[PDB]
Amino acid sequence: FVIRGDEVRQIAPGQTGNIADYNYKLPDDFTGCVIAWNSNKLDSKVSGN
Amino acid sequence: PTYGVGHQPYRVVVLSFELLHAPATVCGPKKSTNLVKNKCVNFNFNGLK
Amino acid sequence: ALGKLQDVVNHNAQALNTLVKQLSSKFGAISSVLNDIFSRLDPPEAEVQ
Amino acid sequence: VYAWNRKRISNCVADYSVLYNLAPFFTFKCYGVSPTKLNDLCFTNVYADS
Repeated sequence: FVIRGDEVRQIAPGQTGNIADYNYKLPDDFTGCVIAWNSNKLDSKVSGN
Repeated sequence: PTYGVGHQPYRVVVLSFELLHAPATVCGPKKSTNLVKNKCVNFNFNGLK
Repeated sequence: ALGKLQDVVNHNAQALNTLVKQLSSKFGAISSVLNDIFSRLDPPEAEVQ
Repeated sequence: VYAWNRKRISNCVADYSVLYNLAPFFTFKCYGVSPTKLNDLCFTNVYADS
């Protein structure tokens, strides 16, 4: 998925947030890895994406 | 403003509390329920469960 | 005269009183109350406490 | 920082969820309490040092 730059802390187990609660929730016993990278070059437009 | 991160000004606010050892005056948005007598209930009094 | 029997009663009562008293020990945790630990910390560190 | 401002917070109901759920703050780091449990607890001796 694509989120904001500041919202990367909410992609974690046990977090309360807006994308955490209403978009993507992780379990408390979650195992795995979260990968985040900037996509300004591809997922942005001058007129607004 | 021309300096890189690590030298830019940061605003820091430190919130200091005490835990449950006095009557409390600052509380969360949780709504108060009615009180029931002589029955087994799981209660929350000012953060004490 | 009857010190031996009273002594046995005293040891049993004293052992129970000590066992009850031991619940008031933090044991190197932030609090001696379990409910406070749940009400205050995230499960990764609350599990440790 | 040498003359840091201390404000007492008392006799109010505090919604920390609007502080936590808003995204502009880079560091929100708590030591003696969980960040997500602040809405479920009652406090006194609350001070903001700015």
